[PDB]
Amino acid sequence: QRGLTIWLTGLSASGKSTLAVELEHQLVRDRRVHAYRLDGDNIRFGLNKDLGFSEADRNENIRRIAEVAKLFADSNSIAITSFISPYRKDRDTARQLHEVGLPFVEVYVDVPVEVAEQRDPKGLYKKAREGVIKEFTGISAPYEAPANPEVHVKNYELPVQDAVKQIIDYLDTKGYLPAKKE
Amino acid sequence: STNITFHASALTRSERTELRNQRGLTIWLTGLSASGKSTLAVELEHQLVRDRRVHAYRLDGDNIRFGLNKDLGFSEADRNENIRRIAEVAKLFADSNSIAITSFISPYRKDRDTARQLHEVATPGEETGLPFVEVYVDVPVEVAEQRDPKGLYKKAREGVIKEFTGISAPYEAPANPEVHVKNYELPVQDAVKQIIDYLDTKGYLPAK
Ligand SMILES: Nc1ncnc2c1ncn2[C@@H]1O[C@H](COP(=O)(O)OP(=O)(O)O)[C@@H](O)[C@H]1O
Ligand SMILES: Nc1ncnc2c1ncn2[C@@H]1O[C@H](COP(=O)(O)OS(=O)(=O)O)[C@@H](O)[C@H]1O
Ligand SMILES: Nc1ncnc2c1ncn2[C@@H]1O[C@H](COP(=O)(O)OS(=O)(=O)O)[C@@H](O)[C@H]1O
Repeated sequence: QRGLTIWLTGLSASGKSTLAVELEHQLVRDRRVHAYRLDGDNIRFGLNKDLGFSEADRNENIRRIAEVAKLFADSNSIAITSFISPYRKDRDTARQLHEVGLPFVEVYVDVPVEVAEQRDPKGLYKKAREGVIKEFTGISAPYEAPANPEVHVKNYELPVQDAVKQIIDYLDTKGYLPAKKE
Repeated sequence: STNITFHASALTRSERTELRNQRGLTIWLTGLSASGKSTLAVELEHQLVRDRRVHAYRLDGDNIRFGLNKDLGFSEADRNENIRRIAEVAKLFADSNSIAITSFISPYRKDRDTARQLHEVATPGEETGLPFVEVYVDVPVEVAEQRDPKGLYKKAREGVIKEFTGISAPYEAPANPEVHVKNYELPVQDAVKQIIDYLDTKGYLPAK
């Protein structure tokens, strides 16, 4: 198995983690590959527990996550990352770290702010509108959309399985996965 | 939720091994510069992958200190942070169901204890932590000094490299490591056998 990184980027509540979970599930079970998810839960309370949400801390959050994803890819696993990663320069630095190589598949999990705001599972968009949370991506901090993602998922009014199929189909056009199991 | 040890749990041997073998573990090598940690790690990975068919990945200065930890030096605070970050990365590999093998001096007992604790804790939502096997790769400093192609000990004694472990900074020897290897006047394969034999007493590996 050749490793690679599948880098999800998009607004808070765009559906990145949900997509990552289903993607990992299909990859492991249907293609028999090794995959591991890096997300807020296993990174921001551990390796990056010293970081907040200032621009500088987000630059460092992503810098570290990209180096860790590269280690997983180097280990021959598929690293699936699910972080807002709002700054294009940091995503490009992450891509270069891999390519200079290991494949880096950037997946833009795209929903308009309106859709994420109506989901608002943890009520953070409402807090951001009220000024309780400062510098909140999409409301009071920037989201720099990817210019050239390998996969662009219009992730609204869309079954998670259709979104995952879109990603797996892309990986197959590049031959990154073993043939599907019978 | 409140954690307890496997001993305190009353789970049987088959139950303990089944539960702790659901994911991976970390083999944490500690010892002086040039004590032989990375050498043992390469041979250990070779035997584990070859003879036992398990997945393992090595973390060492070459893949950590010029990437993730390129922002850190050798001050005490930077070594505390170097080890904290490595421990968290090794934990991710163990969580991913690989054997993480680390080869860092990790001179401070408090940092090795922090590394152990973050692995061993059963965090909310998981029922068990991840095993952490500390291996003291022990050689006298005189032996490490005879394994110094880059002359780091020489530079340390000359004052070119400040606070160098074993010469001008301390190495806090592990008091209770899982495995204590006296890695001199002993071929590497023998040291590795000592480590693998220990792993087998815990049942962490597929049958020989
Ligand atoms: N395709 C989808 N359609 C509608 N809701 C979704 C979809 N995918 C995820 N969600 C919902 O949106 C919320 C945010 O999803 P999540 O995966 O946690 O987002 P993110 O990781 O981008 O912050 C959740 O309540 C989730 O169940
Ligand atoms: N100011 C904030 N901006 C964006 N997300 C925030 C903020 N404060 C808390 N969060 C929470 O943290 C998650 C984003 O964390 P990351 O993906 O790690 O962000 S990133 O910008 O540094 O990539 C959101 O989904 C939300 O749960
Ligand atoms: N002051 C120093 N003390 C010990 N090793 C040093 C020092 N400066 C450079 N090194 C080099 O860095 C290696 C030790 O790096 P680490 O294992 O990452 O150290 S640790 O103390 O922070 O765990 C040594 O093998 C040596 O090549």
